[PDB]
Amino acid sequence: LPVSMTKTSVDCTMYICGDSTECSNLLLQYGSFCTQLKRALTGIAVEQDKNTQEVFAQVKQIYKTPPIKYFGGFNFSQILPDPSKPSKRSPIEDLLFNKVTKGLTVLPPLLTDEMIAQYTSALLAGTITSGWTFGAGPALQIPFPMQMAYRFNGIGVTQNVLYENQKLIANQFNSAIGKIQDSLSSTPSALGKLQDVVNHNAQALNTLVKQLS
Amino acid sequence: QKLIANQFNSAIGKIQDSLSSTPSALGKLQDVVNHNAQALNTLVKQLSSKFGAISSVLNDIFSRLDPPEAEVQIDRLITGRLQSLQTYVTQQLIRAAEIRASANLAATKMSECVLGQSKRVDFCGKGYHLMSFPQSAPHGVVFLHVTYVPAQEKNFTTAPAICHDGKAHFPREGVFVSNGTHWFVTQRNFYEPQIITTDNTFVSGNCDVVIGIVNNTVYDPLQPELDS
Amino acid sequence: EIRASANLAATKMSECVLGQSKRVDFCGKGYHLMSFPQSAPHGVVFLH
Amino acid sequence: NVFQTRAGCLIGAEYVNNSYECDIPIGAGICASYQSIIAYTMSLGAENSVAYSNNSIAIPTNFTISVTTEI
Ligand SMILES: *[C@@H]1O[C@H](CO)[C@@H](O[C@@H]2O[C@H](CO)[C@@H](O)[C@H](O)[C@H]2NC(C)=O)[C@H](O)[C@H]1NC(C)=O
Ligand SMILES: *[C@@H]1O[C@H](CO)[C@@H](O[C@@H]2O[C@H](CO)[C@@H](O)[C@H](O)[C@H]2NC(C)=O)[C@H](O)[C@H]1NC(C)=O
Ligand SMILES: *[C@@H]1O[C@H](CO)[C@@H](O[C@@H]2O[C@H](CO)[C@@H](O)[C@H](O)[C@H]2NC(C)=O)[C@H](O)[C@H]1NC(C)=O
Ligand SMILES: *[C@@H]1O[C@H](CO)[C@@H](O[C@@H]2O[C@H](CO)[C@@H](O)[C@H](O)[C@H]2NC(C)=O)[C@H](O)[C@H]1NC(C)=O
Ligand SMILES: *[C@@H]1O[C@H](CO)[C@@H](O[C@@H]2O[C@H](CO)[C@@H](O)[C@H](O)[C@H]2NC(C)=O)[C@H](O)[C@H]1NC(C)=O
Ligand SMILES: *[C@@H]1O[C@H](CO)[C@@H](O)[C@H](O)[C@H]1NC(C)=O
Repeated sequence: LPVSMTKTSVDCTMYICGDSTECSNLLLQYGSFCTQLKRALTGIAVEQDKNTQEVFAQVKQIYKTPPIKYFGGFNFSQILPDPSKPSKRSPIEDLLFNKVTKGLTVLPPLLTDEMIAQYTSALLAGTITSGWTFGAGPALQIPFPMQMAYRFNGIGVTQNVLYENQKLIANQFNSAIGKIQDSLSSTPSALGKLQDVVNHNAQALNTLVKQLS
Repeated sequence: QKLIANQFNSAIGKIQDSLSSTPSALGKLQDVVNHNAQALNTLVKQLSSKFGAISSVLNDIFSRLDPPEAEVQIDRLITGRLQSLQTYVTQQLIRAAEIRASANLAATKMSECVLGQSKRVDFCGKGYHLMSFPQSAPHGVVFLHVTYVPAQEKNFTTAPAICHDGKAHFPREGVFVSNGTHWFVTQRNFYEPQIITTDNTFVSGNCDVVIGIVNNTVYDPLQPELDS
Repeated sequence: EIRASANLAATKMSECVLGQSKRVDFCGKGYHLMSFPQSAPHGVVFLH
Repeated sequence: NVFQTRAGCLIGAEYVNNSYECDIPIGAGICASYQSIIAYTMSLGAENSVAYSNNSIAIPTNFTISVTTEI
């Protein structure tokens, strides 16, 4: 799911008239079109920043996973952050990053990718260690197999189904996550919903620039 | 009951004080109004622009020039003003679409959170949702979400099941806990110990397959009655 | 359009991740158990 | 009093090693505020490590009836 696009800003007089002073003198009496366009683009930029903040910053705590990463057979190494990498990112999100490629300026986002990765890591640690209680108040730690048993109780299956098939469920989950990793590494168009976003915005700018000719 | 009532009264009092003492909390609605006013003002300013004509007043053009080129000047003025009006209408349409989306969201919230209880997380307030109240406001609606939040958590030792007489007893609705020596069962969101009996636990298989099972006795209410 | 999509993504994060959703097909095909978020260039990827 | 940021060059405010919440957004993780004008790296939130273990649970013992407003 896309969240925010590239924030762009325009210098109205510089784009319209360039370095001709008489052009600016003639321009100043067409009114406040430049002010309107600057206001609209600033509104879009702040809306993009608010969108990112709302979608990601949903927890007021930055939880940290315990050093001993054993969860009753479940393997979360594919989605947990990798300490060795300087970027502090899991293999899946690193694959995602590697899989996606005057008068007009591009403003950088307020939240860098590192802070977004930190929020995602906090959410993962919270939802792994403390179930779903951390989203409704304090964080309540709980063993992971018990959380999965609770989640089966959510869908109308008693816990004895889980507790007597824990190893099989763990193996199936690990195999499924490996298959997802390989599928992401194999299909190029799977990220199209994001890619076209860029492939839209950039080309739009190009067309605008072509209008100078 | 009395404690919950007191907490609710204190909460609504704090809400009233917070709304009274914080002016920025009502920013959203305020913004709406400002935007509209701003737009109108900008439109008026467009009447003060020459748009490249010799003057920005139609009367001056008419009383100063003959029709043959006064019509050219008036053509320029009309096309400029028409472009400005087109821009204003387009901006109004976009803002109206945004307000339509917000109104649809508000209607969904009114239908679900009000007149009902929602299991959706954070859709009707932070924490477990209890109920809600609507209030009107200039060009908007304010929801008071009354919600339930746990506090004063306490550590306990847990086992997935209880092995007794070779049978594995699992909790029916709650969870097994241990205050250090004894084993009880209690519901998930509140602490209320109960004796592990055969009515709140159910038997499923033997105790050789589950991982982490502990040994304990399971009280039976029928045995004392059959003793007499 | 992007803001509407971001609102949808925020709802998905609030429901599928921080809780269990009983809404059919909202958090993946089948009976939903849980989910994980991941970042991506100008977007978020949910593993249901 | 010159600072180099990803967005650009900032003059008139002093960088502070301390971290707070964002007040005026500048960009690239930098936010400025007035307390003199100081620019800093915004703080995501208070870190809270939860003691997770495979045979321990935490059970609430009390509750609170909260009321929130949404406009
Ligand atoms: C969890 O999964 C990871 C990777 O999915 C496992 O790491 C692999 O370990 C084997 C043997 O030690 C190596 O041959 C592979 O190269 C490793 N994979 C990677 C990506 O480095 C790990 O063993 C699994 N189990 C645990 C407990 O972490
Ligand atoms: C349950 O027990 C754990 C550890 O026995 C407690 O975690 C400790 O909390 C204190 C409180 O500040 C910290 O100083 C320690 O560093 C924590 N220990 C670890 C290993 O992280 C936890 O607080 C207990 N639960 C409650 C509700 O008191
Ligand atoms: C765990 O709870 C049990 C049940 O209340 C406690 O056992 C009781 O303790 C009280 C306090 O001394 C005694 O008056 C009762 O006679 C005990 N009942 C039984 C059946 O033993 C137990 O003490 C608690 N654990 C701890 C460490 O205090
Ligand atoms: C729970 O009780 C069972 C039987 O009452 C224990 O199983 C016995 O364990 C001892 C010591 O390992 C063996 O010598 C016996 O042969 C076992 N008997 C049976 C029938 O399995 C079991 O060990 C107890 N649980 C724990 C954690 O000690
Ligand atoms: C649960 O919390 C409530 C309030 O948060 C506690 O009620 C307070 O109790 C103290 C001591 O008895 C009084 O001084 C306060 O006035 C009470 N508050 C209110 C609002 O009446 C209650 O005691 C707590 N429950 C437990 C078991 O500790
Ligand atoms: C449970 O946790 C303890 C310490 O946290 C560890 O020593 C033990 O190996 C774990 N048991 C399993 C079955 O993973």
